[PDB]
Amino acid sequence: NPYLRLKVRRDHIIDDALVRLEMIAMENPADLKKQLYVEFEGEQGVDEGGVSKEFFQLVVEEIFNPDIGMFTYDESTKLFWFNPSSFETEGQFTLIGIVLGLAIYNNCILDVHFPMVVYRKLMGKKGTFRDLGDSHPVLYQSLKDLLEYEGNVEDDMMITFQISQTDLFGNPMMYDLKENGDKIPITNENRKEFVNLYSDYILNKSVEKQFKAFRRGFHMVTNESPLKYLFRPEEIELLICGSRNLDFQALEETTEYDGGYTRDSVLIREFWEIVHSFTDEQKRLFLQFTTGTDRAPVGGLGKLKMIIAKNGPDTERLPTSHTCFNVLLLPEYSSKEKLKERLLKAITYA
Amino acid sequence: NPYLRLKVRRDHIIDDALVRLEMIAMENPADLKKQLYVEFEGEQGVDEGGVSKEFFQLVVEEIFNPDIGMFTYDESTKLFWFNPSSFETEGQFTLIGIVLGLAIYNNCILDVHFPMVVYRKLMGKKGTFRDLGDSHPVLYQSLKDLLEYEGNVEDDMMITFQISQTDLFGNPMMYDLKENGDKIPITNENRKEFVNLYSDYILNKSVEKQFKAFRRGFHMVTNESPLKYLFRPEEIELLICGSRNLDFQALEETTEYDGGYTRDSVLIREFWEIVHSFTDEQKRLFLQFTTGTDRAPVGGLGKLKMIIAKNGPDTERLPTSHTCFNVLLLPEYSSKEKLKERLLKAITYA
Amino acid sequence: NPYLRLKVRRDHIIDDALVRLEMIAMENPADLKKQLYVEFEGEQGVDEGGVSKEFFQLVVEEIFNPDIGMFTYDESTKLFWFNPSSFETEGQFTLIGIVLGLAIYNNCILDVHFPMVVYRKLMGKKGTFRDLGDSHPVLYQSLKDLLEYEGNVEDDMMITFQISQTDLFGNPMMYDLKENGDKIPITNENRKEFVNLYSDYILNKSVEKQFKAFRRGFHMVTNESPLKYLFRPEEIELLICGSRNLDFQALEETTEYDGGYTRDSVLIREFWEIVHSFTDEQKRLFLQFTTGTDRAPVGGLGKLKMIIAKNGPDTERLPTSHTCFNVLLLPEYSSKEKLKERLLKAITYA
Amino acid sequence: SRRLMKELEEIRKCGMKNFRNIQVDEANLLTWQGLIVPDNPPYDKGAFRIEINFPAEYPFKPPKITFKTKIYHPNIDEKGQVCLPVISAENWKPATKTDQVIQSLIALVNDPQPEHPLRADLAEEYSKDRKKFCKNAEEFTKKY
Repeated sequence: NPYLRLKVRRDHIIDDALVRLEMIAMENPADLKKQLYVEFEGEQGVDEGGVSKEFFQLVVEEIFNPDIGMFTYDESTKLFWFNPSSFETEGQFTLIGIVLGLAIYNNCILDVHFPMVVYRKLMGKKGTFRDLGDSHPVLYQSLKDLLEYEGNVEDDMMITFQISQTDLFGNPMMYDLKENGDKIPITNENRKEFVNLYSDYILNKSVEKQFKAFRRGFHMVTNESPLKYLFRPEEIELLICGSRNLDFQALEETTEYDGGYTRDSVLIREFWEIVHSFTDEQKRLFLQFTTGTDRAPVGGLGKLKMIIAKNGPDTERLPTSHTCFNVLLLPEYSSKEKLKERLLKAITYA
Repeated sequence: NPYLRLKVRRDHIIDDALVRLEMIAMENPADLKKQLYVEFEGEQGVDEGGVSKEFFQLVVEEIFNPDIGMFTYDESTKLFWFNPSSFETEGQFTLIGIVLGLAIYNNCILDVHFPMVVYRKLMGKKGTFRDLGDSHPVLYQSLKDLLEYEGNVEDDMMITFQISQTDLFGNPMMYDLKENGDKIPITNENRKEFVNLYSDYILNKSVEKQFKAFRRGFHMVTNESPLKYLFRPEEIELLICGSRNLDFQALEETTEYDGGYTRDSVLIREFWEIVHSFTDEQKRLFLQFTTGTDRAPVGGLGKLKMIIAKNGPDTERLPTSHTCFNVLLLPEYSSKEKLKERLLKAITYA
Repeated sequence: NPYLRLKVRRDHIIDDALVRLEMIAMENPADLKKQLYVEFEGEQGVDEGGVSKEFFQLVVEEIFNPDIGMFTYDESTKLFWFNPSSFETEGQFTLIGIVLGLAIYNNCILDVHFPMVVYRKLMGKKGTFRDLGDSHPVLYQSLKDLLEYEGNVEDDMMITFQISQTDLFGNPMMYDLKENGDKIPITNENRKEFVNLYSDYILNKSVEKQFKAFRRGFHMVTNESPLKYLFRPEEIELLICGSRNLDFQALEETTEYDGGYTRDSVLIREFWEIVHSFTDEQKRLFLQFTTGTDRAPVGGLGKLKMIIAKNGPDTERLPTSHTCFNVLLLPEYSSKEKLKERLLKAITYA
Repeated sequence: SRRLMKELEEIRKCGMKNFRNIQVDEANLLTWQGLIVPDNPPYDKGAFRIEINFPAEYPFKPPKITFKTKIYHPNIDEKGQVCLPVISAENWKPATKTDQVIQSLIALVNDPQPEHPLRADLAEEYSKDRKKFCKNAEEFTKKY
């Protein structure tokens, strides 16, 4: 039997997905290594990749929404990190896990933003003081200033080996990083130990249960041809997020049209002449707009199979898109100068 | 003892090649792994990689020639696929397989165009319905249309599990995808079953005889440090066909000259000034022309060690090349404007 | 345990390093693949990767310096090769090896130039005649000529299997490449053997002492997750020297400021507007100047976390840098024209 | 949590300038209540109650200030969110004790820094009129 085949229904994606995938694993998990074919219940069609792509976007979208509180978001860095407060969510964590793994096996890049520590932990390496730099910046600056302090630590900051982790309504709970943290005072001679223990709790201890489910899920699809055979974690991020390829030539070819445009067309030729002369940031804006991201799949932008479909005669409306099909909806504007002004305000707006 | 060392004679390359390589396998296969040194019988010289490169170009050219009948070409996509009809050709299929293997090991990229399924099957995967999208477009369009039919099959279509395979003179031979195909009609309920068998047959069962040989050969050299340790098949294509690197700076350095040009020269500097300002499509056409292909070997273009030699004084002739030596023969024209106009009509003509 | 940790003193870096890494190998050798934190004895601070880069640069600077006499440099190719005369230096070769390996695991690229044979030998392959091309250009031409000699060797040339190896004062020492070189003269029928033996010697025997030490070092880090799983040697050079990615956008983001410059600031915006419109050669010049090299780490320029710090009020001085921290000290010039003029003369001068 | 002991218990430490306070809730000392008594500008006699709030992960995280008693100030919003750099990250330091946080804001009151005004409105009315501001504020101070 080719394909995994996930038959789910929008508004119950996460749920039916877990139920389904769970079972498929129970019976020959190998199947979790075949091409993913998605079916929304009650929607005729054939999954040529886009349905599968849609699936990915939706699960990814729901899971990283604060609403379900599985991940906290950091305005400063635009990254997410695990929420230690996430209660009874083993299934959910295992799910994006399985999902991240499938994304790699289906050459489908996801729009996820994790600090590098996440990928290190997936490979089994524990998190560290330096890793906090990107996951908890403010907390890293403090700790670094702790180690860098010239004055008298014990009297100047008097903190102890005990720390605290609060939630939502300001109800701190106390945690002892060492036996009787309460007493043992932090000084210039033990400040390093303290930073190590505090870094450990936070990146490893505090999010164990949820990260472990996450890793278990990732691994249910990653065994055999592991992350091993890969030196650094950046290698895993690249498999999940794509490279920063900007061929565009080649992205031009493999491009198809619908609505009556085709290779030869004033609106089309003017368009390529506009796109090509773009400035990298813009080229990346266009990708981010048309496709759900500014990066490229394995094999370069050519693999994207973008589609430019005519969407009405000249108007004052901005072009649109269906990113899960890399479809660019382009009104047949009356001027190249107007094509570029409208296309721009579109990709720059959002 | 250095080099794989292979000797043959133009006019009989494939044959002489097969026999020797075959022997070499049976006696210490690991030798298929050394640096390939080619020698055409009766031609003094030292193979620095050029003779190796010519060897590759010639074997590849003769195998994909319709005359020999091993692969059919598709004008639409420009890709070759196995020909089910190829009779008594186990040897030859076993040879290119060995060749592709040798190419990876000597960092010499080949001019081969296969639909992705060929590489997936080389990694052990059965080909499936989605794969037909590149290997058999119209077939793929038909079966999609069947699966997507909203009306009622059986009553609207007259097809069964018995399908045809027609020879080059319109003589159809019946093939049953299932026990008594004749009888069992295609319905909306059994069409997915039908589509998967019509796909299995075609991508696997029907080219079985030629594919398994193709693979035995590739594996003879590949046997160890496998394609495993490689998630997708597109990694196999990259090793064989080259990446899309377009450094060119770097291609500049590492470039040597002959005929009295040298780094410092009006025509040379004029040349470089011309090439860099080229448009990616052009830059790729300059590669296609000088080197045998438009791609880059592992290490970037700089690893191509291009050579630019003087081919007479100013003239009306176009520049020429010896692709197996990545040698560019540049007439010392009298004008930068002439250099660019002649060079362009040269790389653009062919 | 995720941390490695090295404490050393400037002015004794190599020895203190060797002693410590050696001890760490003995006790659990896996620790040599972990996250490196360098500490110079008596210097407060934290290593965020820069102290680590400083350590790498300094070890690399002293080891390749002629004074210590471990590597000789070739003015013509800008490549270093092992020195057959380096006496009592096992320790030192072992250390660069280790470092080369440490570099890969902390994704810190180095400014090292080895002929491609060093990487082939690091992968278990003997150095051969084709390899002399890059490591010994002149010697290789001689050997080619000999092989290509159309006349009659022996009668036309006065050479045997006895070759010479001179010291820095013209004191030749004889070496027999085989039993009684003295006697057995070089004929047209035995020259190929002559050439292979003379290549083996030079590329392998000649440097066995110091290359042995070099490999032991590299392998202490490199063992179990081999260069195997890697076809060609250009792959190891990529891991050590970096790829040729020139993102720059991305280089902009992740850039940080000090001295009070911040994202928004007339001097900074003018600066990026200058950088982006640079010509790749310049873009590379800027990297070479700010960081120790013109290439990029796994992950692209973005992982460089470059910092631009205010270095005084407007002046006529040229900007400078602390490559080990990827710091660009930029005086707050009074004008874009001037920013560009001083930046250019700086990155172009050295 | 811990450190809030020595700093706070360090109140009997002479009478500082412009600040009466205590724990509005009385329980887990992570929310302080208080009054800043300005001395010169339009906010001349018409004190303001302030609520300090530092997270359990204090001192590694900076505290946040919120005005309880409404005020007509550029650098403050109606919602009461104060914006003093000394605590707003990218400045915060673990050793800076709350003696500096208050006081620093008192200075931000006694001298608005309309550089990056949390309300461009009163900013312009402040910089291009040190009158049509002091009056329309001291009159908002006197009432609220």
